[PDB]
Amino acid sequence: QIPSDLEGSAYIKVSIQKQAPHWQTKLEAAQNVLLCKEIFAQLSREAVQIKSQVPHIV
Amino acid sequence: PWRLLKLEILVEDKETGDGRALVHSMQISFIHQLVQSRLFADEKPLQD
Repeated sequence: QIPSDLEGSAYIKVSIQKQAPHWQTKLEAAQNVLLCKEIFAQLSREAVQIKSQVPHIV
Repeated sequence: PWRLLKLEILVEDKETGDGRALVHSMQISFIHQLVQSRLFADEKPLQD
């Protein structure tokens, strides 16, 4: 029984543009979702709170 | 009078509600009974 909020699949997607074994799969996917949420929480907090050159929008 | 065959709540956010529905079917069935009762009050029903 995986927690809800950890089901499905998630991944970070980074882009540059010129513009304006059954349970093993489930537990690996949920752990990957947890780590992607950890990454994006770190990134979004550093974007909002840390003062940097040419600021970002979250 | 009217029967309330299916009531559904369309308001959804998949983050505050932790990847699940915003309102459990228990509470939806409760509101089903409440609006069915106020339909049985037999006023102008659809405004209520």
